[PDB]
Amino acid sequence: WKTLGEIGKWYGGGTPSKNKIEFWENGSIPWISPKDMGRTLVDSSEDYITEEAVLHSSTKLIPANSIAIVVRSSILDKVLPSALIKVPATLNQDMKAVIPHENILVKYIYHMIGSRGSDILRAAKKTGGSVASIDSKKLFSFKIPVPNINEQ
Amino acid sequence: NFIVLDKYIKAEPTGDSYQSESDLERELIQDLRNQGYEFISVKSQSAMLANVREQLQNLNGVVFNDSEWRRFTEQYLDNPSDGILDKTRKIHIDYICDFIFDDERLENIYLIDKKNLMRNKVQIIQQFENRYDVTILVNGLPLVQIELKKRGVAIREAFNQIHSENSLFKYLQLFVISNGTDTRYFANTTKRDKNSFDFTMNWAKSDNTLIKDLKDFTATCFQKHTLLNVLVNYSVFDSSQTLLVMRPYQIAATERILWKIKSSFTAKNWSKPESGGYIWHTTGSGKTLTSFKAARLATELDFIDKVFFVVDRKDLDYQTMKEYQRFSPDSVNGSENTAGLKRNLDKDDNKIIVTTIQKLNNLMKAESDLPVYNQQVVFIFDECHRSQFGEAQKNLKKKFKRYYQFGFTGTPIFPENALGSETTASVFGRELHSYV
Amino acid sequence: DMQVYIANLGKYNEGELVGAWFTFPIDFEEVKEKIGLNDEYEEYAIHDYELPFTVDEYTSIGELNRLWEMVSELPEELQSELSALLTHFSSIEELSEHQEDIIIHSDCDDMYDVARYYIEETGALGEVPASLQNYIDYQAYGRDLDLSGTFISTNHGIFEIVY
Repeated sequence: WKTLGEIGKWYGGGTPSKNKIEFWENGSIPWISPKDMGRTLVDSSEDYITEEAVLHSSTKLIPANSIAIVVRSSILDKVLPSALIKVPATLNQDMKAVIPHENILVKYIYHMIGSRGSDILRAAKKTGGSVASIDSKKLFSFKIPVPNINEQ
Repeated sequence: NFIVLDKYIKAEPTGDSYQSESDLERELIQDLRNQGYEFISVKSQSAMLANVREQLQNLNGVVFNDSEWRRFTEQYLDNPSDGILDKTRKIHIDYICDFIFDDERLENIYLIDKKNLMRNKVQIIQQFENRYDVTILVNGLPLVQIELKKRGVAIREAFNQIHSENSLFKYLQLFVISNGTDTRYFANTTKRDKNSFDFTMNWAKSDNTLIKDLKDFTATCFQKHTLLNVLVNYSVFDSSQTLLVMRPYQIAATERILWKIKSSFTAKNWSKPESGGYIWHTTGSGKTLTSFKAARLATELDFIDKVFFVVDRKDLDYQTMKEYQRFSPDSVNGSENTAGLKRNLDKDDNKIIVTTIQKLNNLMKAESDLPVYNQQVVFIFDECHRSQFGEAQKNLKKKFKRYYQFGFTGTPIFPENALGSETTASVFGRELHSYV
Repeated sequence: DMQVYIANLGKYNEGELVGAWFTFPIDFEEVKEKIGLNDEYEEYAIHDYELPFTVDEYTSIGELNRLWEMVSELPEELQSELSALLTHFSSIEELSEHQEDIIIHSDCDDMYDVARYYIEETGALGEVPASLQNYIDYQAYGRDLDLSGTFISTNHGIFEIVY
């Protein structure tokens, strides 16, 4: 029984300004917004944001086998999005990315969260009736089955 | 020259035994007409308003018809929808009406001329239509109400006895209560226990010589410049709202300060240890109020450019600033740093600057020949030369020259209590005015 | 810049009061030898300061060095408006507990633009038809976002304390 995030240190987010033209106009990092989300096997994004723009982004460069997951107001009614992301990308405040580590297969985390979506929409369900949603705590503090290695 | 007197004038009884209520009225009218006043006869209410549209003519130099006087009477001067508080505000804050003529030009009708106050014409009237009343009526408006009593009505119960039409008697700022042997004065605060004779004021001479009778009180205070300065330049309409009148020793110390400035500027003096001076008013004073009137009358005095009321911070730059924001409109922060204090030295029209001495030393030990040097600058300290001879002061004697360095002390370091620092022998020079 | 004027408990009469400026971190002994003593160890009279927050005149210097770590930990847009965040929180430690919850709108400057961001950019309520896109009230939705959550307005952008 594994608490979430103990599989691997997941990362928060990060966003530049939109008044900064040189940090938004060009570049090559996939800038993942939640309107790009809802898709599976994400290879690129709508915005190819600047590689210099990480200077004022608070974003973290994530590896090429990660999972992307939103935390802002698509849920409280329905099933949460979840994506295999294949490129090192950066995402805004409106979502998060999880990277696993060494105990697993990454598709098992992906489909385990996809299976447990019907309960982790409930796990930190309300958190007020605002735009706010499932927090870091009860998203983080859920325990999942992790079996013997060959049955991943 | 001054307002609070230095010489004891001759006080003699001219009885007229003070068990009456009419002989002291006659004596008071005689003394005021000896002091060059004008007694008219208005046994009515409307003709008093007819006096206003003639005495205000000399003060403003322009001519109303009846039709403009309708507008000026009902919209500005004699609003029925106003009481005592807004009318007092009209006396002290909004004393100018931007009036539109029937010839269609905007001209500024004054009420009390505050710059050159010799033009402000006074008159005297008495009661008409309660008790007995004499009224000094300035420029058509009734301002000072002398109310007279007898010896059987003691000074404590003198106020305690009695506290549209008429609405014109809501311009009264003072109520000089007297009987024939004691005389007290105050402003529009009418509580029983608290606003008794303790909150009212004994007018006095310079140091301690209190005044009780009428004839000496009339010879001292009811001069034109003296009583008009007590009405105008030395009363604060606090935004409580409450009118506050200064103590006579406060006014005397302020006058010595400002006349020292006026006599030092005309003889090209600055940076001298005799060009300064210091005040000892210990406590129970409202040193905030005295320092505020000193700084505020310094700012308009046109000889200077900057006034630094500057203390040492132990929650004082939040406290006294809160006091000066109580005297509502204008005082510039020295908060919060030596970056923006320079912006305050750039700005003007609100020339009172309240900073700490530590931010001043942080400015003066660096920042390379500030451009606010050559201007005439008045310092008002606290913990003055009778409390320190500090390293900031010798930094100041190094850098600045065109300064008038005054200060206040709570307990002076005399030779009698010289345990802490030196005396005042080469910093502020002479003592100016004290109270104990 | 983020400094104090800390001397001295000796000389209560403060005759030529001393002790000018000390940035962070602070030694006890270096300041004590800078300002002297009153033949014993009673010092750190915090008279004047220049800090983004408020501190009392009896605070130990170790608490100042404790607070300086958490103040210097934060980014500059937080450090520019620490009192504005203190208008909702109560301490720098409590701010350090929730230092990632605060969302910063550098782009948005008023509640109309905050509503326009949440609707047009994010699509928090759903898709926006283009013929509907002009006929959407933003002021009433901005007032209800104000009365639902907790928004604070500063010079730079809008700080949003989320739960």
